[PDB]
Amino acid sequence: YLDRKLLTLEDKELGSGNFGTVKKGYYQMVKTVAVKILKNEANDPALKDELLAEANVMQQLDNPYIVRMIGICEAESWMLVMEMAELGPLNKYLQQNRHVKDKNIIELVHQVSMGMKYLEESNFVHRDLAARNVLLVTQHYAKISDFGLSKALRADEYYKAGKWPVKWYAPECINYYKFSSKSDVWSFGVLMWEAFSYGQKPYRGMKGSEVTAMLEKGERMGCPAGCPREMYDLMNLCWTYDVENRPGFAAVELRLRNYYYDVV
Amino acid sequence: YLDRKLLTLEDKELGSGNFGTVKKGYYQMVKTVAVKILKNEANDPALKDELLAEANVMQQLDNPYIVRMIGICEESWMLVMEMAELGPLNKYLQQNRHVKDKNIIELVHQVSMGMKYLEESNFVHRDLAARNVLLVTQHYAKISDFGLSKALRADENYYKAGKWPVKWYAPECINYYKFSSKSDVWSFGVLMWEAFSYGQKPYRGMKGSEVTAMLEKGERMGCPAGCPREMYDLMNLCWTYDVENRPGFAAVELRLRNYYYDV
Amino acid sequence: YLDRKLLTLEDKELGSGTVKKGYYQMKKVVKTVAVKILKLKDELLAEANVMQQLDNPYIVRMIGICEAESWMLVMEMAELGPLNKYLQQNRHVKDKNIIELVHQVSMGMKYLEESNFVHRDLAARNVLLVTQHYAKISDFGLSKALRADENYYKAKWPVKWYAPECINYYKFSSKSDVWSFGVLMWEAFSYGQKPYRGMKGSEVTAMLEKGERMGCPAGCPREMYDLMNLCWTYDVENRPGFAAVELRLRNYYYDVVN
Amino acid sequence: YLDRKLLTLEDKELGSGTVKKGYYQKVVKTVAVKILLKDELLAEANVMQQLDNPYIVRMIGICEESWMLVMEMAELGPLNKYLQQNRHVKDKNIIELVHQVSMGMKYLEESNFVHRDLAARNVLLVTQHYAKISDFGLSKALRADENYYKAKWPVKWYAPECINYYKFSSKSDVWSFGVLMWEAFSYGQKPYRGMKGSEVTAMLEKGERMGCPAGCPREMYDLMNLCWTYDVENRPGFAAVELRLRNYYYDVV
Ligand SMILES: CO[C@H]1CN(Cc2cn(-c3ccnc(Nc4ccc5c(c4)c(C(=O)C4CC4)cn5C)n3)nc2C)C[C@@H]1O
Ligand SMILES: CO[C@H]1CN(Cc2cn(-c3ccnc(Nc4ccc5c(c4)c(C(=O)C4CC4)cn5C)n3)nc2C)C[C@@H]1O
Ligand SMILES: CO[C@H]1CN(Cc2cn(-c3ccnc(Nc4ccc5c(c4)c(C(=O)C4CC4)cn5C)n3)nc2C)C[C@@H]1O
Ligand SMILES: CO[C@H]1CN(Cc2cn(-c3ccnc(Nc4ccc5c(c4)c(C(=O)C4CC4)cn5C)n3)nc2C)C[C@@H]1O
Repeated sequence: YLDRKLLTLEDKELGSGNFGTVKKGYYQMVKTVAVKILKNEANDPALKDELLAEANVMQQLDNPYIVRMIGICEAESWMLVMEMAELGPLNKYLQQNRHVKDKNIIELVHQVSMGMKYLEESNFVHRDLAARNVLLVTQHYAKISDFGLSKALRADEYYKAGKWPVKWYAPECINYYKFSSKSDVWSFGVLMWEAFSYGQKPYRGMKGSEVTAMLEKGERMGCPAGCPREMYDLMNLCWTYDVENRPGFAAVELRLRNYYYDVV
Repeated sequence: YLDRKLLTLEDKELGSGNFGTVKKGYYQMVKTVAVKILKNEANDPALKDELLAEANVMQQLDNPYIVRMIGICEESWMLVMEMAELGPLNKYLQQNRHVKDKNIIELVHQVSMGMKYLEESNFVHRDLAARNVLLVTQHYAKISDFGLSKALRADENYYKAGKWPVKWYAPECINYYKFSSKSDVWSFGVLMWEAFSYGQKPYRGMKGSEVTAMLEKGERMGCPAGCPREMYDLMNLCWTYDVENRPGFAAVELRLRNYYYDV
Repeated sequence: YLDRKLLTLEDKELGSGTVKKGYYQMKKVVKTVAVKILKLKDELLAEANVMQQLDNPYIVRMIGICEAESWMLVMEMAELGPLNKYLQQNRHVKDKNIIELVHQVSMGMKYLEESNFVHRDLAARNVLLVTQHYAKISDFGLSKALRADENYYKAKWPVKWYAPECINYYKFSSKSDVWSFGVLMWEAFSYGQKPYRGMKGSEVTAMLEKGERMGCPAGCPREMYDLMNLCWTYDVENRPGFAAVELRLRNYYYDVVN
Repeated sequence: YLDRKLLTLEDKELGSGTVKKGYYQKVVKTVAVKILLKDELLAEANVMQQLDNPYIVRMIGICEESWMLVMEMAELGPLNKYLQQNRHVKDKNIIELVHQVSMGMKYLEESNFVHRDLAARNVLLVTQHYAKISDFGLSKALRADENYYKAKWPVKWYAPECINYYKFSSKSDVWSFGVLMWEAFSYGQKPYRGMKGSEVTAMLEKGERMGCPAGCPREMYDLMNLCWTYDVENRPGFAAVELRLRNYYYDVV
């Protein structure tokens, strides 16, 4: 818990959402920070619970590809103070910067696989791995954020189940509510598709049950324009229907690493 | 014939046998495929002949419980098929001893549906065994491996005769080299026994002539542990010695469909 | 017939004439070759005359003849060399591996039998390994094309590999090669041991006429020893052809891998 | 474990992918400095510490503002880039250099190390007549109970047993050396241009090889093809390869 008097805030908001507001600021520990400010004095219990849960996960994680938490500030509203990733959500960035080269997209998504490989070996499932939850420190350095749905796996266990982002969820999540690192790997495939699609939403114009039927038939989203075949192959591997034949992040990270070194 | 440049292949092989290798891949049309890759650049003429005959039969077939062929590609000869990612049924059941009897019934019924289609299409498989059933999922089986399959002639009830899987052949196949859909029904009975035995090989430790002699005496493989009596009866019905009193696949399918509905 | 200036040879000999590793130029690329270098020449030319007519993955392909400082037979290289030597040096090649190789030999011999040629020197030393999983047949110095009006050729003598009708009547057919193939299998499962060790040619002939045969090599599967004995069927008409021999090995290998 | 205060660095980078010219302390040694995945630099240094040969880049040490690997300077830089910029180096000159590489590799072979990245880009020129081997990031010492090391993959330089079985020996380095020779006689051209890694593997399994570069003596192209012997046991070691280059250079000169 942090001292509101050591925190200063820029007036203009970086962005907004259903939870409230994100602002740039500075905190004396002076670090440049991104501050998630809950709307309406955090009257909404689901907003407080999410802030508490994502803060409790972040406190346990330490990895260069995961956003670091500074702390919580209970002031005029509840505030989650994190290290600033200046450029913001990856999907919004690619929508506004169509010039980013395919090699650059591989570098970024590979870094996300490194943060997810770290999460995998830490026994955490993210359960909300989408391009909007990747934040850019620079155009060549991405970090994973938004741990509000993240869970630590139990030693005797798949996590068995608020928000339900069905277009990123694997078949065993939809049908059995079972979440694993392999479930995150499927979401990572969707995220790769978003990135090579420069921030297009997946399964545009489809309802939840329409996506589920589509996947059960073995159909998948198509290859984004300009996406190299090896990357589209990797997306299809992440979209392996069966949980045991789906690769883990150790394998996914290794394939992205090896492929990047070949591009340059 | 396919374009090798549109085919990509995963490095680690899914399996291997005397023909060569089976790999996972992707082919642009982009479909996830299983690729049978002949060994030693397809130098062996019997392997090439089997792939050609395999592809020629599959091309004529279209059924949800039969593996679909994408095509053939010639660094080696490759048979590109739609992926059933869980692989051979016998190997799966050996690895998953927990599969429920109701689940076995579901899978074997799906096999009978593909065979009823094959029977109606005037094709004999002649290699119907558990290793030639491939699992799309644990609840969806397809028949593969049509290298011995034949189209029956319009002027014949059976095909009269490479590999000789004696343990799956009916008495008329052994004694008179006569193959019919009724002959495939006998093999289906051995397949059911394999599946309820969780992938055990049939007639463990017997020679061909010992199996033939045991069958002529009216003896049969025993009831696998945990197998419902009605299913073992159906096995024994499929193992009806006389060709005319053995049921065809229309009757075998309906029986499995009705016992499954009951369970 | 080949251009000596397009050929280069390594100094060290592979074996013994002399066999050398070398390289032959065809366009921008070089083909790795084995060269048989003569220490008559009519026998090399007859050997080349046979090989020119053959084209099969399980037969050594001839590049050509080079009349240079010495008479030379230029063949595609099978890097690993004679099969008998290889098994003497690699005592732990698996029986499944041996079956694979002898089956390849039988596929090479079925092609020869279908082309109306008799090899007449079919032995393990005349099987060359491209890899440990790929054998080719070499050494056609005694080979003959059967005339269209004859089912056998009537005539150095590798008697220990020869069928009784060769020894007693000078008749050589594809069935006669099948008998030699049986000796070759015995060599292969004996890891390059010589057949009938310590026996003169006259003593092998008498033992064969009596009905006696070489014993089962230690560790040899019984189905393969049976197949040797079938190849050693005394009567030529009851001895299998190579079509039947290849199918037998094909099915048994399938059994062993499964 | 070097003193940063004794090190000075030139402002402009020699190359990136960052490599800089610098000086390390009455006399100061001219150094090249690789300036940065941290564990992999320390492993690279752990290998270079054990080596001492005139045909291998000597490490001065590690300096912990960034992580730095400080090596003796080989002023002319990577061999492939050099030959791309100096198209008229004589084939006698090229043989001298690749033979020097074979002398460094024979030392590595005798020291039971496998380089695992032997390529023309990882040969640095002290002068046009003196080459050294660099870049030990993938290098491994062989265990005394093993003939090979069993495992970033420069697959176009890798032998089939590396690709097929993940096995790396000095013979595997001999294969890469054949590719390095092709690069050298092709004046820094990349091997198998326009081919995917999977396409190279299939070609090699087929028995096909890269062609003879223009102006390449036949005896050197033969030596490439010997280094590309598929079977590991019949592939020459570096003792034989070094001797072939030594005698052929004598013949040329
Ligand atoms: C699901 O929707 C959202 C929820 N989430 C919120 C969030 C941001 N966090 C963070 C941490 C460290 N640095 C940053 N930097 C940063 C820089 C420029 C930005 C944004 C964020 C920005 C936004 O956030 C708008 C609200 C979208 C817009 N611009 C231009 N953000 N932390 C969390 C939990 C991100 C996600 O996209
Ligand atoms: C030994 O005999 C074999 C010959 N035959 C080969 C074959 C596979 N085909 C196919 C078609 C579509 N999808 C598949 N998928 C699939 C998925 C995982 C698998 C296998 C196959 C797999 C194997 O195949 C090994 C060789 C057993 C192992 N794993 C783990 N296979 N098609 C044919 C003609 C099957 C039979 O069992
Ligand atoms: C004594 O009887 C001989 C006569 N014959 C000669 C011959 C070899 N030929 C050939 C063709 C293509 N590739 C090869 N490759 C090859 C590779 C490594 C080898 C040998 C051959 C090798 C030998 O040859 C020694 C002499 C045994 C030794 N090493 C180590 N050899 N072709 C013919 C007509 C083989 C038979 O064993
Ligand atoms: C994969 O690409 C690279 C990685 N590697 C890096 C490396 C260089 N090292 C070294 C040691 C001692 N002296 C030198 N001298 C030297 C002199 C002029 C040079 C270079 C190096 C130079 C470069 O290095 C650019 C990056 C290519 C450019 N110019 C013009 N370099 N050490 C290592 C580990 C070399 C390889 O080519």
